[PDB]
Amino acid sequence: MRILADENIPVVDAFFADQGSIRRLPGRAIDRAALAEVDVLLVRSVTEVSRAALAGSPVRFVGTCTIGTDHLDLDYFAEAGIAWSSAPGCNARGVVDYVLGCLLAMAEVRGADLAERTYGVVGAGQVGGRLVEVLRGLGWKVLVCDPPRQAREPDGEFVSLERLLAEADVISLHTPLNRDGEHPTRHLLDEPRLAALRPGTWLVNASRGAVVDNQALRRLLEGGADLEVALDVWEGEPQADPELAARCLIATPHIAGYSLEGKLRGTAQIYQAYCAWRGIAERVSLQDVLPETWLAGLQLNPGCDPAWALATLCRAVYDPRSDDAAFRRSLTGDSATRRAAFDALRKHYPPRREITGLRVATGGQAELQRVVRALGAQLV
Amino acid sequence: MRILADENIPVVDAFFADQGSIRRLPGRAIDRAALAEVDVLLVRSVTEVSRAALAGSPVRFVGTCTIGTDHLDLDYFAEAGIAWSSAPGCNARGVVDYVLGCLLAMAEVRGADLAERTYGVVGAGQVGGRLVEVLRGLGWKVLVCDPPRQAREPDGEFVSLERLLAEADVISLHTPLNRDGEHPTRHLLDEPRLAALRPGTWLVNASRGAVVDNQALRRLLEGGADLEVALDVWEGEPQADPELAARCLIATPHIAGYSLEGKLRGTAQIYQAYCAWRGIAERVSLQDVLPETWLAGLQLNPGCDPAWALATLCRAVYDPRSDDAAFRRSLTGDSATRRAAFDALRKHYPPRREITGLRVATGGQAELQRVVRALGAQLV
Ligand SMILES: NC(=O)c1ccc[n+]([C@@H]2O[C@H](COP(=O)([O-])OP(=O)(O)OC[C@H]3O[C@@H](n4cnc5c(N)ncnc54)[C@H](O)[C@@H]3O)[C@@H](O)[C@H]2O)c1
Ligand SMILES: NC(=O)c1ccc[n+]([C@@H]2O[C@H](COP(=O)([O-])OP(=O)(O)OC[C@H]3O[C@@H](n4cnc5c(N)ncnc54)[C@H](O)[C@@H]3O)[C@@H](O)[C@H]2O)c1
Repeated sequence: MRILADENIPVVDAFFADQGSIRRLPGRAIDRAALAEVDVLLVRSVTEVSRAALAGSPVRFVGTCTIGTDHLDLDYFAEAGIAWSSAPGCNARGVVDYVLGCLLAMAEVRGADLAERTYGVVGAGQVGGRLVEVLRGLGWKVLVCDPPRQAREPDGEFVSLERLLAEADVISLHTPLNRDGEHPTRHLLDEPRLAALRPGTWLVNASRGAVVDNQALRRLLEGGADLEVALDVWEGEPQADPELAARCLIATPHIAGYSLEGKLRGTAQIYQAYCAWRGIAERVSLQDVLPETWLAGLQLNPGCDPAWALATLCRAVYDPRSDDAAFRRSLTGDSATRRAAFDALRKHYPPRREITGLRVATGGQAELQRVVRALGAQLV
Repeated sequence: MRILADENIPVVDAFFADQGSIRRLPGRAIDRAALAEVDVLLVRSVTEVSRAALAGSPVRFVGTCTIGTDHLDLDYFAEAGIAWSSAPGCNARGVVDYVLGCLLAMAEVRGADLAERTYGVVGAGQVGGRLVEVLRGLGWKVLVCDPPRQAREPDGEFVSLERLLAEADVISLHTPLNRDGEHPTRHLLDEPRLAALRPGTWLVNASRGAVVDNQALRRLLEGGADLEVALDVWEGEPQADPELAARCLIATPHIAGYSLEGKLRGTAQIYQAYCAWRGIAERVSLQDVLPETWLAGLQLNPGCDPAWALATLCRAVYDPRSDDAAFRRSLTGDSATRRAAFDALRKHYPPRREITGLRVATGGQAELQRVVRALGAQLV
């Protein structure tokens, strides 16, 4: 089999070596001429995989993470007999860890009990759906806004955006950025909705920048709004609003998803679908390819306060306050240097693991076991 | 014996029930009237154990674990044949953990490598000497200023203040507050010394308030001085200068030494001293009253980044950023409110353990074992 991968995609050889020959090219340097001897194509959201792009090539499999099934010509793939993988939630778990870390920072500045908060998750797909089950696993109140999922799941309990805004004191956004369609999400949080946020409400946005009206948010905070704000995604990336950032509790350069696992999981998931398509057993796993974690595990004694355990567990793996500190330093120069620094932070992002990889002994304590399980960490 | 103790002194029964009667009183309510029926006196800093208070009473032993020995009339004790104990170092290690947490916070904001700093420790007694041992154990560059110790230990490695202040870019202060003598420490850090600090220098003061000129510090920081500052001790306590505090990376209500085991060790050391004075064998020990840790331990894999391990281990036990958050909130009301809120945080300080009680597995990696031993954590 003859493989072509976008050069940015890691660990292609480890997964696909015994599968045939691998060739690697830049994303936009992959066109009609390159595809002439390609059986399996592995791309990101840069390379074109449309009818125009693919017709006349021996391409039988298209694998990606960055592109959703809304932006793949699946009717064409069916027509041409091309298999596909749009690996769901390649970098999803990392975002869940980031939100948890933000909530911990927020609870700490405020002296708040996280368990008494009312959570509102807008968008409950790969990321939001994972967040929801952590929060609920801990026994916390979660309101879920997801109109599409509501229409397909008549038995589930969903709420409207305006009820969520009415009842939630913690909001986390996890929708795509849709300008059009049935349920548009650009400035889903506009000035009137942001201005109506009750004093002491918390907001996390690690979806896409333009889901929140950044300029309205900045002015609302400058005006003295009583809020806690964590933003991982900004309206003009790599040019984040520096006066908005200065008013955010947590401000990071679109790195929420940037776990070590999340960068390699994309390749692993494509390979799994590729094995499922070919009807072959998997020869190499994500585990096989991941380096050993730095923190194997942690032991709690059964007297440990559950809330204390939660904060200790999450922060031992990842505290976004460290990324926040690096981001503040990136905002010191002129527009041009801030932009370059934004992208450099993302490129040189340090090795960061996921909470699901942490092994936790609890000494058999039930409330501690509940915390480990809700987090998705491993009981040992 | 007939024991009287400040009602806030813990575990007096466990250590003293076998010795006779035990009475308690609030600290400030202890005077010569109250001392008529007392052989063994156990106090805190809030009560004067003076010539006027002790004359005619049968008090033969005095024990204390608190801030300094200024409330004790040590000359009179030597005169009157009164045995005593200040339980030296009872609360020392909590301050060490506090300083480490400050350095971690400071490195994170500045993006600094802790291993590249030059550390100056001014005062190397119970606290400073412990700090020095940690810093040296990690292989870091350390300067020690302690003129009393140097004069008595002339073959030691000591340096003048002037030179320490010129060479060090991280200064931590651990002297007493002395107005007079050959080496007075009131405003040891004054306008000209503070002004001549190399740009980007970190200053930690968890000794006593008036060792640093708070007003001069505040004006320098307002004037744009390139410095990081961590203060646990303030001129005017409980009335911290809020404009100063706002410019400190870390600001806390004099709680550096408020670890749970410090309070227990105080009584336990006093008992050990009491047993020597009475010439009896020690029966009760700290282990008899010490609660189990909440966090038993952490397991590191051999490939763990040493610098990451240091930060993770320290913070897993205690991060003073949490106390800083609670302290920021205490600074919101009027003068009377801030003063009372300062004391409320000290009186109701949450349970907090010591880094020395942490058990760490390292997979036999030498660089990691070095970090664990330097920290004084338990290698397993
Ligand atoms: N910051 C990061 O590092 C990072 C990392 C990964 C993903 N993301 C972003 O997170 C967002 C969600 O990612 P995902 O993988 O979970 O996507 P997903 O498509 O799996 O889930 C999105 C959910 O949003 C719902 N939704 C759509 N419109 C909505 C609306 N108007 N109101 C409420 N819900 C709506 C959809 O039904 C879906 O369930 C995306 O914007 C993605 O780009 C960010
Ligand atoms: N913030 C807290 O919670 C907390 C807790 C414990 C102690 N403290 C304070 O920390 C300081 C030290 O405590 P300790 O128990 O280590 O006291 P200690 O007496 O054991 O040590 C003080 C050291 O300072 C040295 N010294 C004296 N004058 C000096 C000078 N001019 N320059 C340099 N060094 C000098 C002395 O020789 C001595 O070695 C005290 O002020 C104490 O009150 C604060």
